[PDB]
This record gives sequence, C-alpha cells and structure tokens, in this order.
Amino acid sequence: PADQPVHNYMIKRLDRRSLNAAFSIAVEALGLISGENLHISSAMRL
Amino acid sequence: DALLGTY
Repeated sequence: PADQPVHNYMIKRLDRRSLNAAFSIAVEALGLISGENLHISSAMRL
Repeated sequence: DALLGTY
C-alpha cells in the first residue's frame, strides 16, 4: 500500500527585461517644421 | 554648407 497516485504543484516566476532605442534631433531643426509657409527664402533649408 | 542664396 504505497502507490497512492501523487500530486505536484509547480510554480514559476517572471523575469524582467527591457529593450531600448535612441533618437536625436537639433533644436532649431524642429523649429522650421512648425511654420506653414507657401518663396520665403528658406526652402533649401526647410 | 549653409548657403542661403545668391545676390
């Protein structure tokens, strides 16, 4: 009398991990895209 | 470079 079907209870935990990416731009560079202009002598720059 | 235009 030693069979007595067994029962198991396993447990696992999460593992933390990140994933990054870089990106950059100049400050006046953005400023040019703000204005809506139809020349005004800044096309080649724009 | 930083050419704006020609006069």
